[PDB]
Amino acid sequence: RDITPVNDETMQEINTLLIALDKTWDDDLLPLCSQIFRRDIRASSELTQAEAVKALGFLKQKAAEQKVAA
Amino acid sequence: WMDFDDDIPF
Repeated sequence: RDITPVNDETMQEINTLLIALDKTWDDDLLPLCSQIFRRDIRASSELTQAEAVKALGFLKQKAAEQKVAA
Repeated sequence: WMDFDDDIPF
Protein backbone atom coordinates (compact mmCIF):
# COMPACT_ATOMS: atom_id res chain seq x y z
CA ARG A 1 0.00 0.00 0.00
CA ASP A 2 2.50 2.59 1.24
CA ILE A 3 5.52 2.40 -1.08
CA THR A 4 7.56 5.00 0.80
CA PRO A 5 11.21 3.87 0.45
CA VAL A 6 13.12 2.56 3.44
CA ASN A 7 14.56 5.47 5.48
CA ASP A 8 18.15 5.86 6.65
CA GLU A 9 17.48 5.24 10.38
CA THR A 10 15.78 1.89 9.69
CA MET A 11 18.49 0.93 7.21
CA GLN A 12 21.12 1.65 9.86
CA GLU A 13 19.32 -0.57 12.41
CA ILE A 14 19.21 -3.36 9.86
CA ASN A 15 22.92 -2.97 8.94
CA THR A 16 23.83 -3.07 12.64
CA LEU A 17 22.08 -6.45 13.18
CA LEU A 18 23.44 -7.93 9.94
CA ILE A 19 26.95 -7.14 11.18
CA ALA A 20 26.15 -8.64 14.62
CA LEU A 21 24.75 -11.80 12.98
CA ASP A 22 27.70 -12.01 10.52
CA LYS A 23 25.25 -11.82 7.62
CA THR A 24 25.06 -9.63 4.52
CA TRP A 25 22.63 -8.12 2.09
CA ASP A 26 24.18 -9.81 -0.94
CA ASP A 27 24.48 -13.32 0.47
CA ASP A 28 21.61 -13.50 2.95
CA LEU A 29 19.00 -10.77 3.22
CA LEU A 30 18.42 -9.55 -0.37
CA PRO A 31 17.72 -13.18 -1.53
CA LEU A 32 15.37 -13.78 1.39
CA CYS A 33 13.45 -10.49 0.97
CA SER A 34 13.14 -11.27 -2.78
CA GLN A 35 11.65 -14.71 -1.89
CA ILE A 36 9.34 -13.49 0.88
CA PHE A 37 8.07 -10.41 -0.98
CA ARG A 38 8.06 -12.22 -4.37
CA ARG A 39 9.87 -9.47 -6.28
CA ASP A 40 13.41 -8.94 -7.57
CA ILE A 41 15.16 -6.72 -5.00
CA ARG A 42 18.72 -6.00 -6.15
CA ALA A 43 19.80 -3.45 -3.53
CA SER A 44 19.03 -2.69 0.11
CA SER A 45 17.81 0.82 -0.84
CA GLU A 46 15.02 -0.70 -3.03
CA LEU A 47 13.08 -1.99 0.02
CA THR A 48 10.00 -0.07 1.02
CA GLN A 49 9.89 1.14 4.63
CA ALA A 50 7.05 -1.33 5.34
CA GLU A 51 9.16 -4.18 3.92
CA ALA A 52 12.18 -3.07 5.95
CA VAL A 53 10.23 -2.98 9.25
CA LYS A 54 9.23 -6.63 8.74
CA ALA A 55 12.85 -7.58 7.89
CA LEU A 56 14.04 -5.68 10.99
CA GLY A 57 11.64 -7.62 13.28
CA PHE A 58 12.97 -10.91 11.93
CA LEU A 59 16.63 -9.86 12.45
CA LYS A 60 15.86 -8.77 15.99
CA GLN A 61 14.36 -12.24 16.69
CA LYS A 62 17.51 -13.85 15.29
CA ALA A 63 19.85 -11.62 17.35
CA ALA A 64 17.85 -12.03 20.58
CA GLU A 65 17.30 -15.80 20.42
CA GLN A 66 20.84 -17.14 20.78
CA LYS A 67 24.52 -16.23 20.70
CA VAL A 68 26.22 -16.02 17.31
CA ALA A 69 28.50 -19.09 17.11
CA ALA A 70 32.09 -18.44 15.98
CA TRP B 1 3.60 -18.60 2.29
CA MET B 2 7.03 -18.05 3.89
CA ASP B 3 7.01 -14.65 5.62
CA PHE B 4 9.15 -12.78 8.12
CA ASP B 5 6.93 -13.81 11.07
CA ASP B 6 8.04 -17.43 10.52
CA ASP B 7 10.84 -19.43 12.14
CA ILE B 8 13.05 -19.34 9.02
CA PRO B 9 16.78 -20.29 9.07
CA PHE B 10 19.12 -17.41 8.30
